[PDB]
Amino acid sequence: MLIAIEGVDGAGKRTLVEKLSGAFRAAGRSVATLAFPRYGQSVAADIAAEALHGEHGDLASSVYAMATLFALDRAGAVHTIQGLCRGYDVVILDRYVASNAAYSAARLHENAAGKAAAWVQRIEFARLGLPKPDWQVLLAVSRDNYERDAELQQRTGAVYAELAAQGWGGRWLVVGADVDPGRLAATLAPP
Amino acid sequence: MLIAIEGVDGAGKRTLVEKLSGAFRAAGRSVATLAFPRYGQSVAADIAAEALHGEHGDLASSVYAMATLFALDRAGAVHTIQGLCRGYDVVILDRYVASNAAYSAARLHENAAGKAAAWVQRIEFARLGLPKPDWQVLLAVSAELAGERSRAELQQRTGAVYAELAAQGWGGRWLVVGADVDPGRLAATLAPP
Ligand SMILES: CCC1NC2CC[C@@H](Cl)CN2C1C(=O)NCc1ccc(N2CCC(n3cc(C)c(=O)[nH]c3=O)CC2)cc1
Repeated sequence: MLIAIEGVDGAGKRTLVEKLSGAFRAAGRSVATLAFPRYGQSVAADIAAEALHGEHGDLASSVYAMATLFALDRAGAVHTIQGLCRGYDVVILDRYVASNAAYSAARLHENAAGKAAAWVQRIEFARLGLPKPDWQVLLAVSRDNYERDAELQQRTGAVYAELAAQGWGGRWLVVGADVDPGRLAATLAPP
Repeated sequence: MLIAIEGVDGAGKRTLVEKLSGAFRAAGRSVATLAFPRYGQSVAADIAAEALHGEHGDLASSVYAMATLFALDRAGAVHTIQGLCRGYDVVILDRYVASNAAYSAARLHENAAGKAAAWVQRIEFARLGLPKPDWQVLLAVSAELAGERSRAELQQRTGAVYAELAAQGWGGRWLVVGADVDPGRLAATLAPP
């Protein structure tokens, strides 16, 4: 089972990944985790992150350029994701493809029905063959240049809610910060 | 020996690569060639090509984004270049890193001493470790464009940056030649008997 944890920067996804992995292990499942972007592990991920801190000229000013770099990072991880899915009962991704749709749409002042989210679906799932997640979990809540942009994060949160409501990329579950990890594990993979 | 053929669009680099390969082979050297970008052979190059046809939203409007895609294509080709260099006496590249510096600088209305050309050198050679060429051959051509008599244009600016890159020895030794260059004499200069 492939589970993606999604939400805006500062939502607390890493903590939820840690707590959810512990709940799955308490239920007897083997778990692997993988975080995107793969900073330190791929050139595309490193350049993209650096661009959001102001490096690399005009790169960050292009929404589709940034989205393309994050997609190329994920493309280099296809074999890794497939390997983890064959070897372990549950694979939890800290951020996945929906992050690219949410931030790209929000930067362009688009909604989940706009061109950017559809472009991400086409390039990442259809063209690059990224494994489709069984669950996308939105951690809904009330430093690089995205994180400093309060309006951007607010718009991204709204796009995320729309993506979940429209079933973008697969089945979604929406949870809050107070979600109980044990019950969530039971919902995602009933005993 | 690793040789990169450089020049503006329409200069005739592919023809020069073919003629130089024949001259090296007539001189007893084995030759392999590789063209950049590797259109049709790498995801990065294919997305770049699509953006050059107007696809992918605002991707092409970022000079550094396009330069990054061409660098990522080349990064994925290091194993190939190293293999060709182990297998053949001469490896000739139809465009290489200097293309990225020239077109990036020209698009930004910069010269060879500007930020884009230094950034290309920093990322492609110093950071990604791409093989540095033994020779970069600039196929220089007339900058006159009959369509631009209304007036420099992108191609004209790129040609000027190229001339500066060659004069300053950017990335290594350069040789500047014209379309009428004799392939045998050029081969003898690049790899003396
Ligand atoms: C042969 C086709 C043409 N002949 C002429 C003659 C005159 C003009 Cl004005 C325009 N021309 C043509 C033209 O513009 N065709 C359209 C055209 C032609 C070529 C390009 N690329 C040029 C190289 C460039 N590049 C390459 C590498 C390896 C790199 O690392 N970095 C980089 O940036 C990519 C774009 C784009 C559009």
